[PDB]
Amino acid sequence: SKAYDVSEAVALVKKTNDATVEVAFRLGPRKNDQQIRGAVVLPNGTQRVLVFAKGEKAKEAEAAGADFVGDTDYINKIQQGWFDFDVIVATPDMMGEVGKIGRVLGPKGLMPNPKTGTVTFEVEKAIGEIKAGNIHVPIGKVSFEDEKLVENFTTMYDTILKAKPAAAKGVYVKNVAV
Amino acid sequence: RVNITLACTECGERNYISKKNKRNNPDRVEFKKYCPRDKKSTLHRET
Amino acid sequence: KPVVAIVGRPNVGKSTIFNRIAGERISIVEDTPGVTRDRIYSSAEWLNYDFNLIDTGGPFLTQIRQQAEIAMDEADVIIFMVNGREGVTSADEEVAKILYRTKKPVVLAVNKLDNTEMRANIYDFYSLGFGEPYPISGTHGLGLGDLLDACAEHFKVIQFCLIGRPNVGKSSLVNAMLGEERVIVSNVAGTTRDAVDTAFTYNQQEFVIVDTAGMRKKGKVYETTEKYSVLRALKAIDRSEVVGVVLDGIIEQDKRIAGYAHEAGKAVVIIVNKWDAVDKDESTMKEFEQNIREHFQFLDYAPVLFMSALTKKRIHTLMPAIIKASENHSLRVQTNVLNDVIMDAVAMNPTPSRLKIYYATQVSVKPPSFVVFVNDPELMHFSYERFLENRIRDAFGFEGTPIKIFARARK
RNA sequence: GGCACAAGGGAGCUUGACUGCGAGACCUACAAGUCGAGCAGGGACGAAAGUCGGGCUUAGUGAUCCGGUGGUUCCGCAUGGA
RNA sequence: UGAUAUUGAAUGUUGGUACAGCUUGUACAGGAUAGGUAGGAGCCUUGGAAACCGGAGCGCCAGCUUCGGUGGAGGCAUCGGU
RNA sequence: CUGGAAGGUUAAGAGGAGCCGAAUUGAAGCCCCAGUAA
Ligand SMILES: Nc1nc2c(ncn2[C@@H]2O[C@H](COP(=O)(O)OP(=O)(O)NP(=O)(O)O)[C@@H](O)[C@H]2O)c(=O)[nH]1
Ligand SMILES: Nc1nc2c(ncn2[C@@H]2O[C@H](COP(=O)(O)OP(=O)(O)NP(=O)(O)O)[C@@H](O)[C@H]2O)c(=O)[nH]1
Repeated sequence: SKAYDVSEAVALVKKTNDATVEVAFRLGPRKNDQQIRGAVVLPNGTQRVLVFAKGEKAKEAEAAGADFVGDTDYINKIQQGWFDFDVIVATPDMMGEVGKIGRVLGPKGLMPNPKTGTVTFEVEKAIGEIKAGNIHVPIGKVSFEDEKLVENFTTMYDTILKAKPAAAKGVYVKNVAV
Repeated sequence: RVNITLACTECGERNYISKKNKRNNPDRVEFKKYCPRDKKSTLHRET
Repeated sequence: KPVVAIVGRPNVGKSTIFNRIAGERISIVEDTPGVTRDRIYSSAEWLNYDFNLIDTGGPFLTQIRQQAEIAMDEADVIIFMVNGREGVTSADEEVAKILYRTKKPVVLAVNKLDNTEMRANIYDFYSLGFGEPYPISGTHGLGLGDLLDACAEHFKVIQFCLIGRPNVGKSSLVNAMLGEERVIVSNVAGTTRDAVDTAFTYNQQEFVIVDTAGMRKKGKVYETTEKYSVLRALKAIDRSEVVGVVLDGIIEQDKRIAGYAHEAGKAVVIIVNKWDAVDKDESTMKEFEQNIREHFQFLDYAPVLFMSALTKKRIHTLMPAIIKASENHSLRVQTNVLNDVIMDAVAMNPTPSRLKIYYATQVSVKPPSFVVFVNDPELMHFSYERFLENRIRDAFGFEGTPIKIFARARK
């Protein structure tokens, strides 16, 4: 019945366990025009990112920490197989070509789309930062200390609010479930 | 006879408008001429 | 022949596309509420191929959506429009749920992309798990070639109209005629929005009925271009030759509604509805019979018919009435016989400074029309013109149709 | 008003049957309105130079105040955006 | 010719809101045949957990959701993918 | 014009088998009841 505080819930989701502390947030479609879906680099913070870099952009992609780049087309290797691993990003030139292949990325949630900051010319800066109207966000672990998830939820809430959606009218906040 | 518009393939916009007979040519024809935007001639098809 | 249908959500350029395929009958505005409210048919042409087209809609929402499901099944291939600018919405999956259980072919389309730079952002549209999206634009004719082929891949008489004022029962009238649920009926005025075609055969004879959603007062039409729908009624009148008028068992606008039809040179028939509502006993019909005769005198040839949609009485007599008006509206006469009687009229009325009559002949047969060769075109009097009119309408039938009369000079 | 050097026929694909653009006839009231010089960009059997079409004018009513939809290195009333 | 302030007092008839608590989504899988967000970090236990027999809602008229004492520290097994 | 459903038809069809049309459904209208004559 009682709404706890932020300084209490970080110390208490220690006790709700090495598990991962995640946050749900009910948003306030009618408002799809100014919907609230997104990604931001995190403060208090293993992935396997595979890139689709084209041209010279592969040359800076092999030194940042990526596992496999490609031989400029391995979607034929993606056809009939392809246990995908963690994250797929791309570049704004071959995205259309990969896209015209079908929904091998539709119901699997890895389709490159430049609304998320994942399809850009800065592939070296993109590898290094990734490593019904609702958003899910993993802010961290159980084993993090009490001062880590406070900055993590603060950064994510300031990101949500920094993004005060248009048609701001009416309540924006409905629920925080830590 | 009916009226027909031609569409660019490379550039991708309507450029030429003309007329053809349905019966004599029941299929879609490949016309080849200039697309001004491309600064270069490209194939055209009708919609 | 193959039948194609388009479904979707409010604001997806559907009616717009349908119009761009062929014609502009479909009403087009910019707002959430104003959408096509029911099925409508047409014809198309794409190579040897010649399929049709079914247009659907996005208060009362259950009915139209149900009507859309009716279309859904009896269709051959499915066109599923969706917007491109704002990505994926809740309503998209909502409709996708029924599409998944709809064991029919699906071709997806993406609108609102009218420039090359906007052609992208299609990868995101891979959720449906359907085939390849093909962009299209409404303002411009972009990307339609790929779409049509996408459809062609799976691809293998008289007309009369009914008009009136809103909230009279005109929609109930039609559906009952066919005996089929075809158009939406509601107790609120102006439920229907735009004209709907319906083709059917009666007694080895095919017919085409049309609705016009009723019309309010001419000063009463101040809305978000709902005149844009009113004009569609006007075009419909031009399309067909016979008009039936429906009054509920009299207001001057009903006379004004009959105004456009009479001047149009189109046969017009008087019909009443809801006869069950009023008292129904001996000699009741006379009161209305002379009231309409007294009110309406600039028309006389219109026969009077009685029907009640709810109880479905006398509805059979309505159709035949229409056929009789037809040939009357398309009938020529022997010029010898016509001029044979013109003089008898002048013999009995030798008081036309004096007009002279020499000749009269039928020219326009589409609508009973003729021309008289007189000495002085100015010397006439409209009453005398009204005199020669009745005489001819009494020599022969010419009933249920108007007559236009012309008077050329001697020359 | 043509005598084939403008009614046959492989290829040359093919409505440049185009995007830029301009000296004279007109009617000469002009506006308007029309018809035909002259030229960069490859764009052709093309090789020597031939290309803005169905070889008499005869049309898609007036093509417009017909824009309400769209690209904007143009303005934006105190400074940013709208 | 319908709304709204004068316009106040109690009966029952109901509604609409919100707030809790309980319950609901059988589907082409998975001990059957369930809506948008993590592959565990098992429960011993209990109208049966094998079989075992009530109760609706029901049923997708299939066969389930738990209120759930016999066998019962036995049981399915977090666990996999018509 | 008035009821009371009986007598069937169901009506173009909606549907269609063989070969244009099976079966099978299908409002009215025909008193199929008189009173009524406006
Ligand atoms: N910018 C832009 N606007 C478009 C395009 N196509 C349609 N629209 C706009 O979208 C409006 C909605 O289209 P409309 O056909 O009226 O939709 P509707 O009649 O409600 N039927 P439905 O909602 O199912 O599509 C149009 O009035 C037009 O202004 C397009 O390609 N680009
Ligand atoms: N009692 C009675 N009611 C009728 C009759 N015909 C129609 N109605 C009712 O009168 C209302 C009018 O419905 P509707 O057919 O939409 O009339 P409309 O509005 O004039 N047609 P539209 O919707 O196209 O504008 C409905 O509630 C209908 O049930 C009739 O003969 N008798």
